[PDB]
Amino acid sequence: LQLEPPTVVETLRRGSKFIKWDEETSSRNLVTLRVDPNGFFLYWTGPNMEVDTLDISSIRDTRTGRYARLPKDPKIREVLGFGGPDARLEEKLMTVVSGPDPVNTVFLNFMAVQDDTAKVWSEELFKLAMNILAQNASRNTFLRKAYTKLKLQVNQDGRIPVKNILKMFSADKKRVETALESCGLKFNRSESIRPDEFSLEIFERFLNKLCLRPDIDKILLEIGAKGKPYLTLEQLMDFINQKQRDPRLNEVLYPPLRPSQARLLIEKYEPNQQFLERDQMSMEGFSRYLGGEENGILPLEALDLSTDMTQPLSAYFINSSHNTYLTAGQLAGTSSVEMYRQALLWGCRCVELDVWKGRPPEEEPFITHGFTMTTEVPLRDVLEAIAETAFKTSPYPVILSFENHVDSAKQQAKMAEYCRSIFGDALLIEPLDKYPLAPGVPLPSPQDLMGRILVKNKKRPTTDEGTASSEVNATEEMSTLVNYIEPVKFKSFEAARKRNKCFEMSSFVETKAMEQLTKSPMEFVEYNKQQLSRIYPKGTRVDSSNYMPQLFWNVGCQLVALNFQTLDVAMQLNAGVFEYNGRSGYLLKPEFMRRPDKSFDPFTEVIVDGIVANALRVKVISGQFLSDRKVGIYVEVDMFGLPVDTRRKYRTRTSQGNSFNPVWDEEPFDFPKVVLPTLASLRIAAFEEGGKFVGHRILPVSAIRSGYHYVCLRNEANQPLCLPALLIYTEASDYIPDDHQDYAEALINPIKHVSLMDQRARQLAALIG
Amino acid sequence: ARRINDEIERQLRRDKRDARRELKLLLLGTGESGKSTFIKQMRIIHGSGYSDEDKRGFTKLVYQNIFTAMQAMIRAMDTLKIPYKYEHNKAHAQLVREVDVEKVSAFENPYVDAIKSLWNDPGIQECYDRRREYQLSDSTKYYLNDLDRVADPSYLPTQQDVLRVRVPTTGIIEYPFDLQSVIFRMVDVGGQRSERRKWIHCFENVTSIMFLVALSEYDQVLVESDNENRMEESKALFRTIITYPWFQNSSVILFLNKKDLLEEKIMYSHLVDYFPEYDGPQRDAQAAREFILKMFVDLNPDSDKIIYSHFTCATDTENIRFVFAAVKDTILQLNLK
Ligand SMILES: Nc1nc2c(ncn2[C@@H]2O[C@H](COP(=O)(O)OP(=O)(O)O)[C@@H](O)[C@H]2O)c(=O)[nH]1
Ligand code: ALF
Ligand SMILES: [Ca+2]
Ligand SMILES: [Mg+2]
Repeated sequence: LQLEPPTVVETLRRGSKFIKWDEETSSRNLVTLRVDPNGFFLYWTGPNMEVDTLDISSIRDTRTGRYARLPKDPKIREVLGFGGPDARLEEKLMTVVSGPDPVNTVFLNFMAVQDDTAKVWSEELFKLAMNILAQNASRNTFLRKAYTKLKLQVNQDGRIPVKNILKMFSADKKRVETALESCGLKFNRSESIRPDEFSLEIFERFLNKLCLRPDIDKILLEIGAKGKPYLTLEQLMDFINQKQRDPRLNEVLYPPLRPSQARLLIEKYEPNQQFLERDQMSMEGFSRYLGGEENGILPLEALDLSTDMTQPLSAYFINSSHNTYLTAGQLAGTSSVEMYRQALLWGCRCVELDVWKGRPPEEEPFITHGFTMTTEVPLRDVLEAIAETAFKTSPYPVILSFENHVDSAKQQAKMAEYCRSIFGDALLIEPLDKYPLAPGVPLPSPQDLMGRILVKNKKRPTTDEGTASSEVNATEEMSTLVNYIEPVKFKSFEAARKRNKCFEMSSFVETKAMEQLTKSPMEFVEYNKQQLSRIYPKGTRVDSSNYMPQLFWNVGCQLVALNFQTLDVAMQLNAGVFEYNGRSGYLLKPEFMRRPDKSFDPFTEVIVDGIVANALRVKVISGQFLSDRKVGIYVEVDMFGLPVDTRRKYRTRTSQGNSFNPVWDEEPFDFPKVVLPTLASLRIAAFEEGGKFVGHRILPVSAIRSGYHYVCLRNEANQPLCLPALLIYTEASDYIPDDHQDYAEALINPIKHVSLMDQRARQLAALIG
Repeated sequence: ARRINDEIERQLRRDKRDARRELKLLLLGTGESGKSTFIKQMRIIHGSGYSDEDKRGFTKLVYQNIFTAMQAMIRAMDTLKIPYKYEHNKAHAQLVREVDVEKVSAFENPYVDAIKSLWNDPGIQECYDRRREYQLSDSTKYYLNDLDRVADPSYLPTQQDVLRVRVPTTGIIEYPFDLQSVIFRMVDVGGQRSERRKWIHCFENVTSIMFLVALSEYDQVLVESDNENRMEESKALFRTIITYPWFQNSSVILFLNKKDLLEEKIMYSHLVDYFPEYDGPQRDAQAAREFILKMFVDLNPDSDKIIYSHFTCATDTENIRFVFAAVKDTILQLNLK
């Protein structure tokens, strides 16, 4: 049991009874909550008799019980029965948080009818929203989602209205009317089709007639299909073993496609028994295989938590946040307890806490940005929220980065209690017996600290370094919890490295860290091998803007912190790279960046010894369903890795005009020399004319397959977008230098090289001897 | 005057450590020539030996070797149309086929009894003799003999058992070893055709080339291409690497490995069959070895490159100490002077 298809159990199918309630509109409506069989949508009958559907892939978290949201209007409380008899009313509360990004999130609150119906729902609906296969699924599946939506959103008379479709694919109107009439489904009378004569197959033939695909036909003509109609079983098998394979992988570990296997593909994909009976696959069945479950762009092994988790903590990149309490601009904006929950739900493992003194009347430490017109959320509420959602997305260690300004043993002792009171066993009060806190003793692995929390405080005003400069002196209470992550002031690499303590670590502001990158880079890597290093953004960035974290990953920095508030290019990448290794937020560094004996220069302009460098070619072919409106689209293709690898210049032309089914015939975007592929990452992104964002995707250079594939696009917070998707061709291969082509050839088949050259020296002999 | 003179010796200890140089050795070869099994032995002798924690790391793979070795066995019963003798093995045979190879951690009643049963079938044993026709790992015979020890609930494989496991190497990994007076950086690489394209990335600053051939390859065919002889690839893949400009002032060491299996396979399969121009006796342990040795040493374009060659057995720990002691000297005396 690694990754399982998101099965929706019995209760969720037919659905139990609930009470939806709203505060600002004072609503209290009954609703029969239902999730469809394939696990696409959560729908119910609305108050208007409208079918209001909710996208499951946009669920961020589902809260149950005491952790669920409670009403804050007096009259709403009483009408639910909170001023009533039973202490049972919490056991039926369920709050479903939804949204595209963590800043903008609407809350849907519910109340159950039966005892414990609410409990089982929360946790089962949660596993749907955060399933891996569900999110990374095929192109086939993503269309069915589109079909499921149209079938669900029915009008008063229980029918699928005409305009529903015209506004979904609003990239055309005139065509769509001819396409539905071609299907024979009468929309002419009352502009609404019945759900009976709108089966999955009818929706299929609809798009085949509406969406004309010339690109797929050129690709048919290539693979020996000059006799156009069909493809033989051999043509298909050979096509997969020459194009669709990844030539980097071994032949014995990953074997080619056998003929008996290729048969099962035809059976699953070809609808005509006219062609399935003959061991052939039509154009219609090929269009499906391209978007099928086997022919994805990425392999499953990439998305799965299948990276080693036993290496030292320092040998991993870690997903990290800066000033996580803030939800807007760094200055006058507001703070929120909720952002800490959302942060840890992302996959983040390091979160910052700028705690402060209390007030004279009471005595509660609170969190906020050092006097700067920010709202002041309390400490207890934050710690409790962390204690909830810390180990929901990922069961791997979390780092509470305490930026202490509490200047009294009175209230500083109080936060020592709050930690032990709230977290309890999860808090790592003392060291492990295997790894003590000695010089030379390496950091424990992520697996050695599964489900544990580590405090980051001292033990025993600056223009651009912020409130992190003048941090207060830690006291004897708080210092007890600190152990494996000890922040100390940095002197120099030799000093802190020859000291030979591993648990010790120093934080770096963006600008000071930047100079160390330029002035002494190899020295940085060899510090990061042993010890830890945090990197937070400078104080100049007053609008919560982000620096490029790839900069510092190149030299082996673990905690490259960012502003989760904004989702710019930088955060778009941080989001999409930690998706891998099963959303764990722990990505294992490339061999040489964490090996003591090896040492390489991050700036090398030539291949490194030992490191198997790769060569990548990306040709953009076409796209489908890229807009709710006729408008031009253009595609960008960028690579982020070492500076030597990093290019972000390539861009397609603006499309003819069609945002429905545009096709680009363009020169492939070449990345001929990728020195360190294990670190580097490809990035396809689609835009409208005048820079309007549509959908991007981050792909690792290491795992990306070669051949014709669809690339299911995502929003800025790497959530799966339904309709939009590109068709691209790829060629990831092992790098052979230009000078050593023929040399590399001999090795691959020396039976021919020996022979064909020996033969020469033999038949040349009678001329000399 | 003890603690002061203590840290004078500790200084002079770390003196020799950092002051000695390291030499980069490449372990090259065709598929399954026994290259990784060699490194394991170097780890046994001059590296970190195998702890009981480490020995149970492979206990999962030892099970998967039995299934992969048995799954491929049962397919050959259909390939070659070999009939089963006992018919109650047909129920067990269907059961083993349909087991996934990848997800196998346990080893229990449902299958242990079944696999035992299949190994005693005459049709299956007749199949083992004809294993030169399909692809089947050499360690198969070792493991299926002692299925009883493996079936045990508290089974922990010995060091011998961990040499025999079949885990195919991919890419380029660099295992260093300290031999007191000098460090040996030993690069292990993949053997199959896909993996040879990669090799290029580790040829710079090479001191020596420990090439590895398997003697018992002479009748078998490549897994990567079922239309060619394995020994003929080794022969040609050697020829290639000797020509290369890279390795001009590099020593060449030819390990003729799997010598034990040559004495077994010679007493029924003949060398005269697959390499015609062999004038020596048939069923020959000795001269059949010697004809192979000279076959490689005569493919030498450099008339001055003296190719230092040893026959070896990669699963024997005590054969490698002898062979590597001499190879250690041959190397050191060619670089230091
Ligand atoms: N009988 C015998 N088997 C060996 C010897 N050396 C290696 N093997 C086996 O042959 C297989 C191939 O070894 P391996 O190092 O994986 O081959 P590589 O992939 O070419 O490095 C392994 O399963 C070993 O157990 C040997 O000297 N004698
Ligand atoms: F044939 Al190998 F590692 F060289 F499996
Ligand atoms: Ca701060
Ligand atoms: Mg190997």
